[PDB]
Amino acid sequence: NTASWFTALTQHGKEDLKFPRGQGVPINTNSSPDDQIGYYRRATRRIKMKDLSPRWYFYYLGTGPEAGLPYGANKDGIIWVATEGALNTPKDHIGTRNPANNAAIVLQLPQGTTLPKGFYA
Amino acid sequence: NTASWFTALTQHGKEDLKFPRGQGVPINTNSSPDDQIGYYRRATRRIRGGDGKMKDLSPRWYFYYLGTGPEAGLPYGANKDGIIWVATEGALNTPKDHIGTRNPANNAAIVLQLPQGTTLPKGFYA
DNA sequence: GGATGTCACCGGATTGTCGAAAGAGTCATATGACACATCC
DNA sequence: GGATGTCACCGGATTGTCGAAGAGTCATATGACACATCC
Ligand code: NA
Repeated sequence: NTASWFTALTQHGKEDLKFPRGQGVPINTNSSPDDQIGYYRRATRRIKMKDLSPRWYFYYLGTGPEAGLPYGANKDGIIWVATEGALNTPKDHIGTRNPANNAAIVLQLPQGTTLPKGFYA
Repeated sequence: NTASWFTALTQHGKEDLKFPRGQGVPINTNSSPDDQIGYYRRATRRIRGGDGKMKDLSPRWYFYYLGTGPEAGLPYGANKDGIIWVATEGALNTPKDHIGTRNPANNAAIVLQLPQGTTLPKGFYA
């Protein structure tokens, strides 16, 4: 169907995901500096029943479950990230991933990127 | 799909089935005096019993009206082993296609009975 | 030997029986009705 | 509530696995394959 292209950051703690002003965009050698902008969206799960650590999935701006929102729109579960010189345009030339055809890229960030307590690179 | 209208006469003895002239046509209340003519045909089968040895069973003679059955092609009297002919006094020598044979799916066999007095060989019983 | 059926136990197998949309071996999947759990 | 899946054991379920795509139970139905029977 539709996936985030970039695995997920797991929230082992209680604090939400947060990034300094130019940090948090997953590395993707197939993308350009213009594309480095998007959002993480939270998804939690309950599995005798137990809620599990939330997963934050990244989606480029204009794609995914919140493709309608513009950068900055305030909504719970949504946090926004951008690299300095990215353009505020929908990234339809990137879109989402079909897991049938494509495995997720293991999400890593440039060495130095600061994470909250409950998250690991 | 095609069978005899009647049950079979079982040959328990050694002599084949035989009838005096004018005897041996099975009773059938749906038939007319013109139809009372046909033949008995012999049928044997050998089964494997509990012994495991193969074994022949007493032969069965099945009646078929003239012009019907496995020997519908034969005319009355034709000499063939296993085939014997019978006819009543004033029967007609014509094929009995209006009687035909029986489909066991739609019709049970009539128990074969003969008019009381009919002479049978020994290995046969009314 | 070469096709066709595979139940019972020759009573009547050219039937009777237990079931049945009739047809009847074994054994391994396939289907389909039905229930509940899960996901949105 | 009203569609949709029923596996594993949350690693990655927004996947991986074993077997061949999809994954519950349970009752028949089918079909390939061997033997017995019938002609
Ligand atoms: Na004829």
